Amino acid sequence: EEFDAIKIALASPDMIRSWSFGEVKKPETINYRTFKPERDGLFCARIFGPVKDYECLCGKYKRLKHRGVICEKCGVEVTQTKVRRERMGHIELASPTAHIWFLKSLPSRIGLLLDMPLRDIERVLYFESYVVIEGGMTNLERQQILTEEQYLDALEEFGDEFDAKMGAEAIQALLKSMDLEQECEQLREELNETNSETKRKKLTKRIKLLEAFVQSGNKPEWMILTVLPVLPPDLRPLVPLDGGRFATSDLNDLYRRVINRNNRLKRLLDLAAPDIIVRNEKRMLQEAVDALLDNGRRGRAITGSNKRPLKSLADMIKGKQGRFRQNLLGKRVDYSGRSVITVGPYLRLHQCGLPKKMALELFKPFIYGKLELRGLATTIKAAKKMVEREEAVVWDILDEVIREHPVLLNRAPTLHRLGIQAFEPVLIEGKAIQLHPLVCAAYNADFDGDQMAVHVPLTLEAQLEARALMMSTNNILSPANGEPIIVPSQDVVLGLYYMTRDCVNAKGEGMVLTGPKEAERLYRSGLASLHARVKVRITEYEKDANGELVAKTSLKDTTVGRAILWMIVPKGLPYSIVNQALGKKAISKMLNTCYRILGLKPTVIFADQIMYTGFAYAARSGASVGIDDMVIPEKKHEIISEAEAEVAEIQEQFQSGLVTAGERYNKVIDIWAAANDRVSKAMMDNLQTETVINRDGQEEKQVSFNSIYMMADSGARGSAAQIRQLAGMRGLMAKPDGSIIETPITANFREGLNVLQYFISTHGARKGLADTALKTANSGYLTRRLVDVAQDLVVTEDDCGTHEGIMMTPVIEGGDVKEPLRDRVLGRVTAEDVLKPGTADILVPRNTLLHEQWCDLLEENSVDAVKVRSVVSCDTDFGVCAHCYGRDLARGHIINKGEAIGVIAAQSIGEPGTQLSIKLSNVKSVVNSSGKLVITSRNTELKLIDEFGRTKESYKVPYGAVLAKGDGEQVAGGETVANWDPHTMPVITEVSGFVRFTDMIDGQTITRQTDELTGLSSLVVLDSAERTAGGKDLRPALKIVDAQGNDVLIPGTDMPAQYFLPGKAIVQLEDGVQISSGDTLARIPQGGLPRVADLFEARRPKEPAILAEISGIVSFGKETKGKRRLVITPVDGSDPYEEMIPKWRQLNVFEGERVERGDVISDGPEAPHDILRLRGVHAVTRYIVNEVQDVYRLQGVKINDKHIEVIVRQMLRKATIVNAGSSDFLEGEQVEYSRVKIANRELEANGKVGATYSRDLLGITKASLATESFISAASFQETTRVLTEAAVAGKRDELRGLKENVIVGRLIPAGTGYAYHQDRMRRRAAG
Amino acid sequence: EIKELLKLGDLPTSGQIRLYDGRTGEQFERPVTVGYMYMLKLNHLVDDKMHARSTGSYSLVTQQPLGGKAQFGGQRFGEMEVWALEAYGAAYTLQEMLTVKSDDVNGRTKMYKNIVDGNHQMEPGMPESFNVLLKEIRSLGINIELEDE
Amino acid sequence: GQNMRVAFMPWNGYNFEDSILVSERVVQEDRFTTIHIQELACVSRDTKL
Amino acid sequence: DIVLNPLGVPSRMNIGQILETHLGMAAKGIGDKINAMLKQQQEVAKLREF
Amino acid sequence: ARVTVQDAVEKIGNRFDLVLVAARRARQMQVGGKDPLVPEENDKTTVIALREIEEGLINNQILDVRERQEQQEQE
RNA sequence: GAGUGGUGGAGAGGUA
DNA sequence: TACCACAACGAGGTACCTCTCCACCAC
DNA sequence: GTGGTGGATACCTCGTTGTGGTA
Ligand SMILES: [Mg+2]
Ligand SMILES: [Zn+2]
Ligand SMILES: [Zn+2]
Repeated sequence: EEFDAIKIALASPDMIRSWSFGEVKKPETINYRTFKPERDGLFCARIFGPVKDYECLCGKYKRLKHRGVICEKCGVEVTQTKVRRERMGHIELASPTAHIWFLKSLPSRIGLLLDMPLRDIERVLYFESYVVIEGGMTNLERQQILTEEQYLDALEEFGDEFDAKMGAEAIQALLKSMDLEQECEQLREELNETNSETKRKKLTKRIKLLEAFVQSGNKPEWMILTVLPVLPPDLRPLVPLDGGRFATSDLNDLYRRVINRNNRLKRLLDLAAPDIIVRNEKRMLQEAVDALLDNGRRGRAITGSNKRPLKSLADMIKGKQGRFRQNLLGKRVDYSGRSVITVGPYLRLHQCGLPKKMALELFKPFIYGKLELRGLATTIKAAKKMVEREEAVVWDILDEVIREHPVLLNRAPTLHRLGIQAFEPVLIEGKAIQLHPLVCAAYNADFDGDQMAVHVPLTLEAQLEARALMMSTNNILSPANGEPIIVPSQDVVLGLYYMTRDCVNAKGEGMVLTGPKEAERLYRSGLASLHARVKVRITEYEKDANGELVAKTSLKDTTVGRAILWMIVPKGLPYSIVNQALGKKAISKMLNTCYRILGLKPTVIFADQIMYTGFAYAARSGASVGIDDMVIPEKKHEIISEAEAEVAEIQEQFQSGLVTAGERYNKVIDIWAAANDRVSKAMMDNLQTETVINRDGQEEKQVSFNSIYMMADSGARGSAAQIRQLAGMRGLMAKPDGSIIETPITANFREGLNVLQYFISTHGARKGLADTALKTANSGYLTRRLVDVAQDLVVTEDDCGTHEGIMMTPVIEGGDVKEPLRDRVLGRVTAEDVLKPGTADILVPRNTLLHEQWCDLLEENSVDAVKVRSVVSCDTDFGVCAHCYGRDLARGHIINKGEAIGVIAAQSIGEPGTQLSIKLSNVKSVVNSSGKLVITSRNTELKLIDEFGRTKESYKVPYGAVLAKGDGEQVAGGETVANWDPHTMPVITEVSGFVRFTDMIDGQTITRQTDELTGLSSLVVLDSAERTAGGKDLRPALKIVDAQGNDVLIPGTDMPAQYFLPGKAIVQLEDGVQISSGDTLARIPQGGLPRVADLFEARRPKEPAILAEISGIVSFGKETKGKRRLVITPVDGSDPYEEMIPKWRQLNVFEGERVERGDVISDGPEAPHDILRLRGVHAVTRYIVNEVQDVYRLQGVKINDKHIEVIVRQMLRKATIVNAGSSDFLEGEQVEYSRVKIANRELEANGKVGATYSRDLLGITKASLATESFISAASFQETTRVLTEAAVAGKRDELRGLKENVIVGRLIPAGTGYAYHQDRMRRRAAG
Repeated sequence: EIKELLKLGDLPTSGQIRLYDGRTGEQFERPVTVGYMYMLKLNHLVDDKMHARSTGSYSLVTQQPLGGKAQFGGQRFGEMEVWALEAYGAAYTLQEMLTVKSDDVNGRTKMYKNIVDGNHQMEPGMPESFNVLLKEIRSLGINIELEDE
Repeated sequence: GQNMRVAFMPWNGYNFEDSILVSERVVQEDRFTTIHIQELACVSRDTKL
Repeated sequence: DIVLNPLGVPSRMNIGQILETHLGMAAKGIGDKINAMLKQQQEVAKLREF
Repeated sequence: ARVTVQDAVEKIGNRFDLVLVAARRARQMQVGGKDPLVPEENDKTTVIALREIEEGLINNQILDVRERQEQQEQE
């Protein structure tokens, strides 16, 4: 009963018979009057066991005492009724038949096994054509398909020597006659002669098929079914309807069809029918059994009796409602309630209000146990009726049972990890689950009718797991970012803002108070309001370097409300925390500061107290909204009038015919957006600074106590866009086609729109509410795909001991610092030391966890970039170590070994899918005659260093773009030195002298023309596509020489001073001119969520940026074709590389410069396949992490980067082979990188040559299907494909992933169960 | 026009009046908006919504509990919640939620009897839906079995 | 529905995230007690006994 | 009778409930003046005038 | 540990070992009927075992040598 | 040896 | 023989609630 | 009642993956 591997293979007919318990021989299911099953029918109890518990059919034996006997009048075996759903039947098929999975699961494995096309095999099994099996004559070669006319022609020609058959018996005899080892030896000798790509691919596919067959020991004859098995009868059950009519499953109908046609084929075979009739019935039997194996697969799916397609066995296994993803991964469960949620503000952080009725139902056997333990209940029936009478002793027993026994308040859609939290319930009357107001941010709950489930834990292990792991007071910080998730939200925030804000001269300002106790006595007495600026004596507590608490005391000039909140704030925090007005961000920073200063206990009790006082003082304010509270700026209609007047003037100038339609429309756009900005600015000023009626200093201007502005300014609800839409101008709404409407909505939601503006607004409304449907569907599919990629990853080792890692810089791209070094590097474990002076020559040790103190010291020393241990760099097979992962965010300290990293990262990535001086580098240049610095290289980027030595900004400069500055100078802000030609690309030189116009003759490579403006002759070069016969074999070169004609030598190299220019170059310089060094020579002119899905699925984009593959000098290799081949010949070795470029696709590099290993050749987006293939793993991880965090940074979503590193580490599991060494790997086999690693480990252990390889980057779908855990791939997708291939190869599953251990039903190898799993695996290895 | 109507009614023209507090007697600091909004009551009643289940009916094919308030069934602890328990690490909670609280007849009978006797202990077993999957692949014609050790 | 007196202010958290706090007199006047008429059926089927 | 949530208004942008709340209070002010005139039983001419 | 078990986390070192050793102790109290050495104040066995580990009368190797000691004096 | 049927499946509508 | 349109299969969100409707034939 | 059983709709959108065609 203890298995440790699920072994799968094909089924021999002897194995199918040895499963079986008797042949079914009749299509009659049961009788219609006396509802017992028949003899040898589809439910026949002589085959599939008894019907009642310990009985026979005739009722002779009725007792356990006849444990197993055979009733002589019925033939049945008396057992328990469990064997009714565990016995199998077999069908003796008359003719052999084809398993449709091995015919239509592409590629069919028969079309690759017999090397015959699927159309020919389909025409054989459609009974339309014959194939000879063997022939002694020379006319008929082996496996030659013949039509019926050719068949009868062969009969009248020879008729005796050959044998041509038609149907599944023909391919069965062919599968018998095919010799596996002989044909694979023939393949191995026939492969090595020529190596063409497509035929070599088909040949190695066939060699892998044959080698898998001879490894597994299956027979190729076994693909043809001769004995079809029958499912147990209690899994295709028969319960009737309420009115006696019997409604079956689909499988009884399918089996009835195949059994009836098998009986008719039996009658026609022993009748010896004509061959046309018997082959027609064989056709119909074949079609019926192909329907049974997969209805909607071969042809017309046979529909049921109710005008719907029938469900086959494959349709009962695979699907969104198949067995796997419907009843194995997610099960309906006992001990579970559901109710409408409501708000309990009077709770604490760990409590929920369970109703009396649901709790009395859920804890019913616990109540039975306590009732029997207290001597009141003696039997189960008395306990049942005592609960169903609902006595006061039952209410007391329930009140004792509930006490500190948690319940899991799940909410679905449980998107991220914190959607299940366990609370200690308190009893309430009523009918609605009460939540804390802090956890309804984690749940994304709104109390407008959201329903939540209550799951109970039963065992002691589960109560301790729900107390110590899933409590609400343990998941304070989300695992997406170390910033707490119990933030006050909108009402506590309005209350704390109204507490800690201050007026000017409200009531009793300028008093001096002993402290918070006297201040709160004053406020509750009413002699001083909450906004009087006073002096208080605050005895704040500075916590020192160790855990000691000194007490300092001085006088602070604060508000009465801040002095009252300081009474709540515990001992250990400074006062500048509370000393300003507290918005939502300041309150969350209060909680985070309190966390990393004190711990987990005072932060919890401080969060509860801060919610209590926030609610109470929000109630004592009375922050109400009116129609006067949305003040409209009184200079709105004037600037609106001026804007419409000037846009009428521009429209009149267009209708006169001066300007054009596109420029007029863009003018309307910029006018109305500028007026919108003016109205919004005047609105926010006329809302922000309005409480000016003051006294006792003067008529002073301060920030306003307006209610709309207060609720938008504290961070409570809505922002400046929504306030602008209320009060100011609604703006330019958009048509659905991506356009902008000409006339904006000049009204707002206080004056009220007219008809036309509201009809305009409905465009954006319906576009948003269809956007949410498509957004949520695609985000859910991305989340499930990421989860089923990232199953196989857990913390396994304590340390992998490597020193590799990612050089981590603060990302600085664009125009602004995107992420600081703090939010980039905090949490990691340092790969090496910090070998730079900075300010103090700090050398932090390697393998060091980055605390906040260490982040502060490296920020003070201003280290430019740090190398850290990354998850993709780890050297542990089957999971990554702890030090390469770093800090677990939800606990603050390092990752405890066992915690399933991959599902954490999958939820935290796929969850916001519903939200969606100067420095020169790589420079070869020359100062020209004008001093304006040009650049002669392609990969030059301009850097902006700081006066500390770090970086301010970075920009990429194109080749030949001009630069006004030299190196090292400190240019001030406002100077844009970025100077570029927007349309053309320069082809500048670097030497000086005179030009000899060689290798260009007018007529076949250059066109004689003159510019129509200046009259100067220009010898422009024509492209090689329109040249004559004399221009198809030579490249024009501007032979730049000295004053006499000598081709000068460039110092450093030995190549001559020639410039192979391409076509479309506007050569304007003439002969006899002086050329400077660097002067111009000629001119040549030119979403979010699908972006994340396209980066993770690893697709090749629509315009692949072509890149270089090797170092060396580049030249052209093949001419006389529009596909220009490029010989990139190395400076030391030969070139085996060429390339095919499309005609319209241009080229950016020239054939005179030398590139490095993996240079950028063509521009645009580039595919992660080639990014990996030329650069390497650390570069492709940097690319994927930056490109995904661009999307999550634009929408404003905080995600720690090690999640995306985990997903890329799961994308990079495979590795294909460029050369074998001595291990058992042939060539190019997509095998797991861990097996290659341990194979090279043992080969270097015993001193061998080792096997080389090449990492390859698969997408999410191909990665999770290429996972060798076939249970994991079959639970994910393409179930017929993966079951067919695993059955062919004879695979076994090692049962090491969480998905297969959840299907099978043990503890998962993570979390708690990881200790048990390593104990069980060392016990199984130890004997 | 609304402020003209309010001036006819002898009311504060802005609509905001100065409410008191019935709890502690004293005054709210700022004027509160008060009027008469027309509240409905929708067809989502909490008596129809609330439902709980301890141990009840069971399906025929998969031997896991039913679904729906009419059949007194339990909440589906779906795939997303299985990932939530996985990424917590509550392996014992996930195992007891997929075997003894669900489709495993011997384990759930030992569980019910043990909870009534007071000792919360768990004897697991292979789930009935996994046995259904084994019978369905074996009837499809692919030999799948449980290899020991 | 019925029209009833409404104040727009936070009240000790009990109207937090789209929640409503209702006076006693709304219940005492029975302004919102609907009637639900439910049909239960009984059929005398016919077994063969 | 109902203490609603003021933060439901400014972000969700349904100002119709705010204007309807004011207009409802105006309607009940007029109805209350008519109820006062009837419970004091002033004059059918004063009722007609108001 | 009745509100936050972080003191027991600092005593053990790891949440999973905390759950395992507290489950061992709670099973010993519910099956074997051994006396909880902290005063119980009308609590359940799981929170009693967490409070035991939180105080410091029981760790993993402490419970292991205790069960081995009662084993050898039983045999 | 001591009561009892929807899940099954379709269609339509609704909630978060 | 290496690109290439073209065709075929295989995905497409979780949880919940209410109601009705269910093969023809036939000596 | 108890075995028998074959025909007159179209209205997704990618996105891989395999296949005959042709310069
Ligand atoms: Mg809601
Ligand atoms: Zn019998
Ligand atoms: Zn590592």
